[PDB]
Amino acid sequence: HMDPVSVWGNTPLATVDPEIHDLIEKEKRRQCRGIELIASENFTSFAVIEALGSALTNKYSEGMPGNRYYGGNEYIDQIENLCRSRALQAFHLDAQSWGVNVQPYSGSPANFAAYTAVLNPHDRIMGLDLPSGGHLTHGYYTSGGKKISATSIYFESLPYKVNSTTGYIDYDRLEEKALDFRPKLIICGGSAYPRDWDYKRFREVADKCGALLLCDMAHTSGLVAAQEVNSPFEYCDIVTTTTHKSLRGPRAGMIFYRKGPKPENAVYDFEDKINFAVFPSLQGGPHNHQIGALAVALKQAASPGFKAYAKQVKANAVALGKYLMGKGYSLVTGGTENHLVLWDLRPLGLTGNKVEKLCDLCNITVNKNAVFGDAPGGVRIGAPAMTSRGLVEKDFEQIGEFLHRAVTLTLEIQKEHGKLLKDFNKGLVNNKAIEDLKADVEKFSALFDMPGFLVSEMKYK
Amino acid sequence: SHMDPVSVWGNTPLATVDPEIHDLIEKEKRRQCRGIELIASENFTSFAVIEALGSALTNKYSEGMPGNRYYGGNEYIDQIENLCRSRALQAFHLDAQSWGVNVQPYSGSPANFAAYTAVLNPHDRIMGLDLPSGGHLTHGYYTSGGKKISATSIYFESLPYKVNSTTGYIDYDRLEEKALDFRPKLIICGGSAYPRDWDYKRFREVADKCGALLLCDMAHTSGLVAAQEVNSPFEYCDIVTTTTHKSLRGPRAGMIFYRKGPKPENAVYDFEDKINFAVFPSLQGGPHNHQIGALAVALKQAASPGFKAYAKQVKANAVALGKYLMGKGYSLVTGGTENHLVLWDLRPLGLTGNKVEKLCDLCNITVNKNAVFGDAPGGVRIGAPAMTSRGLVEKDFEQIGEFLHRAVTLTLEIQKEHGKLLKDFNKGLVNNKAIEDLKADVEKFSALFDMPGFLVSEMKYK
Amino acid sequence: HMDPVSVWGNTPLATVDPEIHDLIEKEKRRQCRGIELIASENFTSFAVIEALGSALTNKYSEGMPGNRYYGGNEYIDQIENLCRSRALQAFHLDAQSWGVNVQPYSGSPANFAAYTAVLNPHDRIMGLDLPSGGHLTHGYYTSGGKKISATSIYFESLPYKVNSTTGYIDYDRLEEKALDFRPKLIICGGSAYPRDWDYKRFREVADKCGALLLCDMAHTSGLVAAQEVNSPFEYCDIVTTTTHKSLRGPRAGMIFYRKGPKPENAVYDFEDKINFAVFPSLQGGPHNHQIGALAVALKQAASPGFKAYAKQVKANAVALGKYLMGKGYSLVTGGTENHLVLWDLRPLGLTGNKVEKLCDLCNITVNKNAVFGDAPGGVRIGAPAMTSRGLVEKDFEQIGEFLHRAVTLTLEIQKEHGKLLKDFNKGLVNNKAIEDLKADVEKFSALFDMPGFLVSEMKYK
Amino acid sequence: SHMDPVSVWGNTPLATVDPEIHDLIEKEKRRQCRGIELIASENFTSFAVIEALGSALTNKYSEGMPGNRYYGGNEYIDQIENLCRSRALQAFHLDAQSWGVNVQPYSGSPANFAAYTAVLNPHDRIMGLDLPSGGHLTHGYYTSGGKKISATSIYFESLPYKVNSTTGYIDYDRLEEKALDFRPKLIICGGSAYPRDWDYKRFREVADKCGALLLCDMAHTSGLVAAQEVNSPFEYCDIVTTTTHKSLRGPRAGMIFYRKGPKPENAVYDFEDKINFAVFPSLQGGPHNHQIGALAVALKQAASPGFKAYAKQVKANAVALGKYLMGKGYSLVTGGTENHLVLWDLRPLGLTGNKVEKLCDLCNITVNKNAVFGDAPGGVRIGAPAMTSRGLVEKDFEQIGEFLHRAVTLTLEIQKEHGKLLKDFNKGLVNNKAIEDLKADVEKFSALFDMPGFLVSEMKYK
Repeated sequence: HMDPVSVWGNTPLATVDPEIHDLIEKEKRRQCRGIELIASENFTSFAVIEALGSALTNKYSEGMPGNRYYGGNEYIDQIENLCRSRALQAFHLDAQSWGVNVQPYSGSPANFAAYTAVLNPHDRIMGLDLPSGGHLTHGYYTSGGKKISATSIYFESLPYKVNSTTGYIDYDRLEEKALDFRPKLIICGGSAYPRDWDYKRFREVADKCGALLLCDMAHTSGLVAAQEVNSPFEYCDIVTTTTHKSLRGPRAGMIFYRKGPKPENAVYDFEDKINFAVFPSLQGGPHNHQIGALAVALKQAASPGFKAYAKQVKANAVALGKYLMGKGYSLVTGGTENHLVLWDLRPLGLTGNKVEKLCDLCNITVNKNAVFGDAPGGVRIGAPAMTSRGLVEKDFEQIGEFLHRAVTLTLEIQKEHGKLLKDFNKGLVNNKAIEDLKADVEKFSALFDMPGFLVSEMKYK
Repeated sequence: SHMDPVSVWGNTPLATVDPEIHDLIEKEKRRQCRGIELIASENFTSFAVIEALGSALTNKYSEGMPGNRYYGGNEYIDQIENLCRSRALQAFHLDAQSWGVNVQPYSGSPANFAAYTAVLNPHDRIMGLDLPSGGHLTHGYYTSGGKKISATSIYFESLPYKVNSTTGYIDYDRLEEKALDFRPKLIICGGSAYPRDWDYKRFREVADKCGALLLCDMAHTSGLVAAQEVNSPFEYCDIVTTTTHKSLRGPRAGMIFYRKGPKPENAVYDFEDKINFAVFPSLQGGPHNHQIGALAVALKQAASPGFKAYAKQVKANAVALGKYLMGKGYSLVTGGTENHLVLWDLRPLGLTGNKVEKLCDLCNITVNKNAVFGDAPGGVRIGAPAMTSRGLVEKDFEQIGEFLHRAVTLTLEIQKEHGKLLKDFNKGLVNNKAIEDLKADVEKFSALFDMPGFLVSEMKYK
Repeated sequence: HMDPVSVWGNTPLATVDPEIHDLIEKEKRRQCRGIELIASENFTSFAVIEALGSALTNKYSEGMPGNRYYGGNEYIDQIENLCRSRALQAFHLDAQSWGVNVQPYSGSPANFAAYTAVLNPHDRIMGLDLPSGGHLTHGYYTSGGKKISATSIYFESLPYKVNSTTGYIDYDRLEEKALDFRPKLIICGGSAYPRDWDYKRFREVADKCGALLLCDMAHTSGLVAAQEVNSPFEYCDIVTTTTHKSLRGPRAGMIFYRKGPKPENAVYDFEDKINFAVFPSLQGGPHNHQIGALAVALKQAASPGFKAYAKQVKANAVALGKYLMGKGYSLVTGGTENHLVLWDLRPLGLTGNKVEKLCDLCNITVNKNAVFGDAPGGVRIGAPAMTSRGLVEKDFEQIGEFLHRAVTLTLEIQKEHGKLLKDFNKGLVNNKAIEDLKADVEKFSALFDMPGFLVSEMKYK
Repeated sequence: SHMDPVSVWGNTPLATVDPEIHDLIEKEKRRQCRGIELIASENFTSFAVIEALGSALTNKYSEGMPGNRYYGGNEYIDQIENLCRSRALQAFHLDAQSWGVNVQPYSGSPANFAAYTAVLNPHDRIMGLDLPSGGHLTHGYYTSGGKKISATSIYFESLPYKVNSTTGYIDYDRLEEKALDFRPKLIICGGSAYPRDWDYKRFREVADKCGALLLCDMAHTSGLVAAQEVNSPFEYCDIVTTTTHKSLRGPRAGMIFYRKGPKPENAVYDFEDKINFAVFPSLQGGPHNHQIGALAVALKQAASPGFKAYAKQVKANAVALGKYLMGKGYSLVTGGTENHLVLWDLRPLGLTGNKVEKLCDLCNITVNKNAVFGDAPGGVRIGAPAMTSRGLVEKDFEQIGEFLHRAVTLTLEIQKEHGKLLKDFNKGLVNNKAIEDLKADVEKFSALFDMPGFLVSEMKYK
């Protein structure tokens, strides 16, 4: 006999699957009882979560609004059309000049779909080098020639780099490399670059060598929506993005593309190629709950409160970096123009691994990161998540104080036990000074609110 | 200006933050329970799955996998993913020493493409079931004009195999002959609109004869596989991929199963590391951890005795439906079904699937037009999973058969009165009292059954 | 001190390099003291040899007439232009409808240059299967998927086959495969097919699936020039050829291509692509001595004597095959329409290797060859070379008698020593019956003239 | 009709069978000895080479190689090819245990492409000397507009390296940097218009640093390499390819040298089988055995003491020529030469190579325009091999320098009188008594020297 629908299908998670329910409750507590400084993370709204967890997951709607493969899409079409128009509005795009596809499962599929749309297999691509702050999906191969990224497997990638002494993108070397290599596509945007991007200069390079210009704005898209950084839309042909980082939405991807007349009576040709690449070439039915949740996030992204948030994210990153530099610490480029700071630890004789591990033991989550394109010598620290919990400059200065204490302990351990990781680990065991800072972190962390769920009804307090 | 308080933007419910979207979801909830949903690639998943899907797990970015993450804070995500992996093996009765699984694919299409990336080089040869024969886009597709449509046919070299044009069964002899000529590195089995079970043993003999890897995409039947109601692809295939929302009744997600341990030179399987590396770092970023959580929930449900009875009932409902249709004189491809769907050939009626799909759509009966016998699409594909999840049994699917009978009867009457051109046919859809009577009988029939995933008593629109 | 020009540069070979001179003299004797039945071999004229061995080898002339990269080409241009116009005339082509490039080093580079001209890497190609009588450059991969031919390495090949019971090309299976595989290019022509080609049917297939149609006529080009077989030019877009087989010229290649209006006011687009593929994409400076020698061969190919020769080649192959069949032997397709016969030995319980080896010991040169597309079960026998020495039907009937004797001995050895090759070899050692037939072969062979050199002044007699 | 007797079509000499072609060859023979031939990729080979080239060896089709032929009758072809191979190793002082060679490439361009096919997969990365910097098409070439011109850039992925734009020497630091960025699987050295020796040791350090194979195309200097007059590529390269008709003075043919034996894991080199298989069956058919015979002859000549003195003289002549030009105020790229050629930069004169090439061509002085400093071509390339083969020594090349001096002096005068547009420049070439006087002085100078390959006393046209 089948289970009644009420038994299997309407009973809440806490009863159907206590194991998973309990783990989710623990992850909820982890998220609000520490200091989350991963620049690729945020805390989204309950409203987004409610649309994400909804009956929209049940609808399979291959195709797009007005050109579907089956019926019953009267409401899924409206949700997607709303999501698309809200996406153009969030980034201040004229609909006759820009279109957007909101079906990519995530930012990385969005990139590969864009490539598939406008390139043939083995076409040449250039993107920011991983040690310089770029992303895997912009191309990555090892010194041994092992192709790591699919972008480097199915296309021919060549990375460009930051200047090794200033940490800024070396635009002259960019242009020289693009004239030698002749990429069909240049990617800009990155994961760990602490400055704004000169899209105008990327456009001059792309025109000089004949390339398409794509910006992957996954990391700064929220700042782009609030017009707090340079807009890639002013100079790029295509803009891709993940939607959960500084944009504060669900996990999802978008591809924006130029429409209308080119600046021969020529018109852009991207719309149909982009749509076709997403479906039917790469994806099946879109994840409609993601599209609903995204539409919610894009409306929230259009509000004066979100512009104030993006402003605060920048101000918090600046205040944290100033606090660190005021303690003698070295930031790559000596500051920031966006949501993150990149902390160079080689002046301290430390590696990013050591600091990341010790911070993680105090519930301060950062990530080790390569520096000046040259074990990784730094850590990357992001302001979006904690700003979303309402922290302002004074709070980030206190975060800077916790980081200051954390690196001081990391140096105390390295001096007492050794410079090799095997040595360093010896000092983490039952370290009373780590325990103290972990307590101070948790106390501080628990003084702020938390979007996405009510701290008052969580299982673990 | 100042920042919104967290309570305002971050804790306020959807109905207040975004009434527009809230209202559209409420309307979609009503649409899902006011009609008869017969799309074979759709199901209604559980509220428990949905609760895990809509959770703070969305906030955690955990590039890598348990034990080899790129950053910390992963203590609970690792446990959830490990549980998802172990429950995936349990649900399909797999020995952890012989099988591994990766649960990070965003969906079934990325699961396929990551599997290809793992075991093939660009332009390696692939064979899969032809689309007119019931196959899927991600198994390879190019048009008679030579346009490469599927990315699988863009980055690899595909060649389809077909069903026998008279019996509708997979032509295993032509499959073997094509494979020996083309020499694929990878043969794919599994499909979208095939109404019979698969002879994996025979696929394995072909693969071994031509030196190919053998992958099954069980997206459509994976629920029936978990319940051991259809043949197991795992008995013969190197790799098995799946989507998790169709007959498996889970969230939107994908998995890749791969063999491990000794090959039956003392050589052992080499899939595990290649598969994992292809999913990440090669193709994806951080996994969608809320999907992994929701999938872990669905996989525990799929291991329950109730789910096994559900799978039996899906098959029984599809059989009882096909038998009711053939009792009315209708033609099914292969004359029946061994799985969750029936493929109805309308060409003997002088109809196209489009016309039947449109009139059904107007009575809130959702089917999809579909090519038949590999040869405008001349059929409709009808699936049993979703309505079986609302508790319908054989008698209910016979009444569904009667609604389909009435629907196609009206379709013929319209075609006869107005003509075969769609412009003509449309005329018979306007103020049609017999469509209204069917629409009403459908909605009344539909409202007799429960609905998983949300509470009907709380719906905005009843 | 440098050698005087007279010493190193004008002294004849016999004095500069006695080793090589002596070996060439031995090869000359080998060529006229046996029976040469390799269908891919001929004996060219002394006139061709004189142009081949000439000061034309010294001129490097990259480009083509009227569009060269350096000076001094006043006479090389005239030679090449003459070679091209003589090539169109030899095959009865209108210059407004056909062009030809005569720079390919050989037939195989001619094929790859044609492919490069009209295909992109990994485009699909179909050609006659090697076991069915096709050529390596039409595509070849092993059962294990090892890509053997460059055509199968840089493009995607799929072979079509002869009917396994009739030995004729299976045109229905050809069309079905072309509709499944959708090649961009279909190749016709082959190495060991004993019948004419239905180019009209290949054209219907290519049109139905949208492919270009190329004929590689290397083997029958001489018969094509004499209009003794079907002309590929009537239905193919491109025709390639080697120039030394039945055409009786030097070692070289040619690519013919359609010009002018298509049968949208559309015109063919092959000329510039073909020329560019040959140079600068693939070759350097052409081998001008080859082009001079080829022009000589093409004039000879246009003469009534050459038409009589091509007629005689066919009549000799027919007479030889009739003689063999009259002894109970089995030919694939039961006869021939061209220069060769394909002898099926499986009815005798023999392999082609065994017969080839024993014939080679009697100075009868054939080659083992696969049969009905299914160790190779047959031998391929060609009439061009011995016909060029003036042999007619009665002489080829006597060749058939020598072959009859040779296979009889091969069966006597297989019966006395065993069916395995290790066994069979035991019977070749100091076999008096082989010795006798070798003497009869040589006596017969030495009764006929020899083009290319004067038998009367050769070193070895 | 009947067949022509063998005596008529087959034994009659060319002058009777084809008077047209016979006459054109006689005219080309005269052209070759009535002027000054300064094309660096041309030579005059020996009558012995020509005798072997024009022989019955053309008739033998011998697919495969000695010891592994596809059919019989190969007893003497095998011996000739083995001798050609052993003499190829002897001429370049190679130990048969450390080096093998394949002598079947139809020419140097097929030798290169077969080598690539042997050691690379389609689309593997290759680096070679940029064409404006003195490189060759087969080392990779694509235009600023992105059009892939060389097949090497069509089937593989190429990236050129360049000379230093101010010194004209290979920029080894940028080479290393580009190689570490691009990560080629194959780095090519050797070139067409580079006037200095190559630092193979440095190429080897770069190759080792980036994990590349290292191939030298010594087509231009192979004669000087045989005579140990320039650096040996064999000391540092995995593979060495060459054409055989330039400084080596042989027939038109190609060879591929490859390392064998232990790598300096007890691993050994793996090139031999791959190279052979790439030449045949992969890319070519039967070898051109008359070329192999003629090449065996040239390789015995290249091992003679006279050939070593010839190579010394080529270098001395090119030096004496460049010194004479620079003494007249002219500019050479790098200020001199270490090999067989000089690269004359005409941009300081306000001239293009085209104008100088055309006026020289009108005085029966054959040079070729050529790009310079990697930046209309602003130079001419002048080679010493061919005229050195006619016995010219330093004094003769100084007189050639004087003819070039007079030629470019006239070129400037024409440009000054008529203008810089080629339409203008052409006007000064008509009934020019000073061009005639130079043409006459050139032909008179030219007729003082012998000519290899044929007898001047037998020429149709004296």
